[PDB]
Amino acid sequence: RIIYYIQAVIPGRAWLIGSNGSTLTVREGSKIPGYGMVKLIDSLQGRILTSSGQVIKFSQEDS
Amino acid sequence: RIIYYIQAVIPGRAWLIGSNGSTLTVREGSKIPGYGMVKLIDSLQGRILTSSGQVIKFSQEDS
Amino acid sequence: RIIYYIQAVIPGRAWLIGSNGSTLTVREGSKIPGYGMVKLIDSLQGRILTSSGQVIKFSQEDS
Amino acid sequence: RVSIGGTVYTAKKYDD
Amino acid sequence: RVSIGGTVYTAKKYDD
Amino acid sequence: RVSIGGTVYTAKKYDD
Amino acid sequence: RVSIGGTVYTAKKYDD
Amino acid sequence: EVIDKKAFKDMTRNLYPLNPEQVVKLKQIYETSEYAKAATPGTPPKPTATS
Amino acid sequence: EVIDKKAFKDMTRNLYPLNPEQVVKLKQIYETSEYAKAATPGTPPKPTATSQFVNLSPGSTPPVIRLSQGFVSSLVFLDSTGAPWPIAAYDLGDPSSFNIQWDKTSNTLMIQATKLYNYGNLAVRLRGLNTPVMLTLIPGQKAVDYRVDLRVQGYGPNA
Amino acid sequence: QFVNLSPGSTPPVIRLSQGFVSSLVFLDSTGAPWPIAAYDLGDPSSFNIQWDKTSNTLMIQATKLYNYGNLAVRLRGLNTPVMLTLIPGQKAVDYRVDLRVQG
Amino acid sequence: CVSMIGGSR
Amino acid sequence: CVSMIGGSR
Amino acid sequence: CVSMIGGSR
Amino acid sequence: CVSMIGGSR
Amino acid sequence: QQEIQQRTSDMLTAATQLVQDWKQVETQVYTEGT
Amino acid sequence: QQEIQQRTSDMLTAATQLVQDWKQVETQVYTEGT
Amino acid sequence: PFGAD
Amino acid sequence: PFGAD
Amino acid sequence: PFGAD
Amino acid sequence: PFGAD
Amino acid sequence: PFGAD
Amino acid sequence: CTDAALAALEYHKSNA
Amino acid sequence: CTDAALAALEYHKSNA
Amino acid sequence: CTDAALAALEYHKSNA
Amino acid sequence: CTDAALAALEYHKSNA
Repeated sequence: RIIYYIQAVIPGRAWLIGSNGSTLTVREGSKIPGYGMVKLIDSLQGRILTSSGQVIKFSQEDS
Repeated sequence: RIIYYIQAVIPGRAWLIGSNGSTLTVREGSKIPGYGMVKLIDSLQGRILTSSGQVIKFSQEDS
Repeated sequence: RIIYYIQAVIPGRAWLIGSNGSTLTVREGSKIPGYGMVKLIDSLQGRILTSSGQVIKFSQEDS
Repeated sequence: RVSIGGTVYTAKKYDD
Repeated sequence: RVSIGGTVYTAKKYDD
Repeated sequence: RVSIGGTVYTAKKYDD
Repeated sequence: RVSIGGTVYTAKKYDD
Repeated sequence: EVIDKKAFKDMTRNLYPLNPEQVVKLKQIYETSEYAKAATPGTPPKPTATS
Repeated sequence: EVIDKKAFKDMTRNLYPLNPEQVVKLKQIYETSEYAKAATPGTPPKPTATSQFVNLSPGSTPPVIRLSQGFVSSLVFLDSTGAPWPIAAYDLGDPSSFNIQWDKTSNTLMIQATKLYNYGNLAVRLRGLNTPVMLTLIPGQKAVDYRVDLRVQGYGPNA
Repeated sequence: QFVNLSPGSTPPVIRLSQGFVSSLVFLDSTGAPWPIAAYDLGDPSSFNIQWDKTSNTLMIQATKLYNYGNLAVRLRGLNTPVMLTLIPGQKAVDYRVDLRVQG
Repeated sequence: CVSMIGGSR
Repeated sequence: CVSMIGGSR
Repeated sequence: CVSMIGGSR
Repeated sequence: CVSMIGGSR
Repeated sequence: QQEIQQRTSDMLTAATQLVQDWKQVETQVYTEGT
Repeated sequence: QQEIQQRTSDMLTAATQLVQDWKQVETQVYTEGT
Repeated sequence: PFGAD
Repeated sequence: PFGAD
Repeated sequence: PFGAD
Repeated sequence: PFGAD
Repeated sequence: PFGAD
Repeated sequence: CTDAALAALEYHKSNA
Repeated sequence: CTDAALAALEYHKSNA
Repeated sequence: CTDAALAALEYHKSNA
Repeated sequence: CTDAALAALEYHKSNA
């Protein structure tokens, strides 16, 4: 699949960068291809919880 | 039919974009082709409740 | 018959546009062809009551 | 809630 | 926790 | 010792 | 409801 | 810690004593009052262009 | 040494009296109260761009322009063939309730209602006509004449 | 978006954000830039407009976050000016909207 | 004659 | 006529 | 909707 | 997380 | 019983500010081209 | 029972200040190259 | 102030 | 003050 | 403020 | 002030 | 303030 | 609404 | 939710 | 952690 | 030294 990682995050929007170079920003409720729908955006940890149980963090090389 | 999404909602007018590129502005009471007549315009949530039971929101790729 | 819609209305006079494009200005007592005799001017509802029972309102594409 | 007639008209209790 | 409606809605106790 | 969030957690007694 | 002459005449109670 | 709570209730009731309902109603009565300011005596004169 | 701990808590208590959660509550109530004061009562007028034909024969009622307080309305003047008709001059009755801007050569007069509902009229002397055009400017209607296309009865210098 | 200038058309909206810049670019039907002839800003203390004296881009900040308004911008070749209603504080912020005029 | 802003149901 | 900001559930 | 800095476990 | 300068043995 | 009139005074001092805040009408600007 | 009202006065002195810091709109500058 | 606004 | 915001 | 920071 | 105004 | 400084 | 206005205008035109 | 809104709406619409 | 956040989340959506 | 810091650290991540 396509693994996405946070490029930045604040309360509300969270900008993510995929493995193909595609960029996106997400809200509390938003559709992410593959990951499902976002359920929570914890900005102070840089963590996104989605419906598929997957978690989006900052990349290991971007963190 | 033609799917409409709100581009700009305030207390009062609600500015809508169709699937054909047509742009409209609507009231508490106004006729929408296909969707019927407006029943409520909630600008805080950005929803529009029409007679046919259809709910008008912001675009998934624009919200 | 020929359909008019209110192009403007304030306490007293009301300016009315027809489907022929004709423009008129009316008061409490004014003869209006087809509709008859104006009974009242309702400027905040955008409403005009005439003796024939017909109610004249702002155009649906203009309100 | 308040109307534009100037007189306040409100619902009693409604949730969802 | 406090919402954007202005009303205060909070959880009671949840640890992790 | 206090974390960045604000709440204070500290060890009790520990020597090296 | 008041007319232009200054004299005030009012309806009693009418609902629509 | 409930002292902060009751203090803050008193706060949003004094700094913003205009809860978002009464401010919109206050706007309402304002513009109705100036509409009564604007409303002409009876029928305005008919706009006519004569010769 | 526990007095240091009391003083510290009283410190976060007074120096930053508003713990981050009250900060967002109060941001939010400011935000809502401002929505409310910015909230337009009732029916915001519908933005409509119209076109009308100006009859200058005696007995015809002068054309109307619906306005709204603080909004620009662009009056464009065209002859019977739809060609532009540059404006010679204008006299604005009641300039305290309407403000008029016009670059001195073009054929567009732009009007804003400085007052909610106080209406008036406007005389516009155009290039080719001995007879100017009178227009009645009524603000506070259920729509805004965001632009109007005035199709005057005569023929302009453009054909 | 497509600017429709026929009578009965509805004038395009710009979704704004308080303290954010919306750059409006004017292009004709063939997609070529259209230089701006002039402009008048409605409610100018609620919205603040910048424009280099020649180009076709109008960059707007929303000084007031939800007080909405309207804007006239006459362009080089059209006698009828371009009409845009700008409302701030929507759920979308238009960083740039490509205005495709009918001309 | 009527100033209906001076109206009341 | 309804001002949603003047809302109370 | 949720402003987490107003957080408490 | 740990600000060990505020550390106590 | 003092609460109601102190309330009226503070809310009215606010309300005068709001009505002044709406009575303003900021005149438009005209910028020419080059 | 005084504790509540000196508490209030304290977050009033904080809260008016922060609502002013929301009110500001710091005005952009257009910079033109050579 | 009417209920048909 | 809504809950579906 | 959480413990997973 | 007359009623036939 | 540790002892292995 | 209009019922009150109509009763009022009738009462006005009936009483000089 | 919107039940309160439409209830207040119909209450205002029914009372002139 | 986020357990309290989502608890308050569902609580705020349940009580409008 | 380090053992006190580590004990504190696990006490932090254990209690949210």
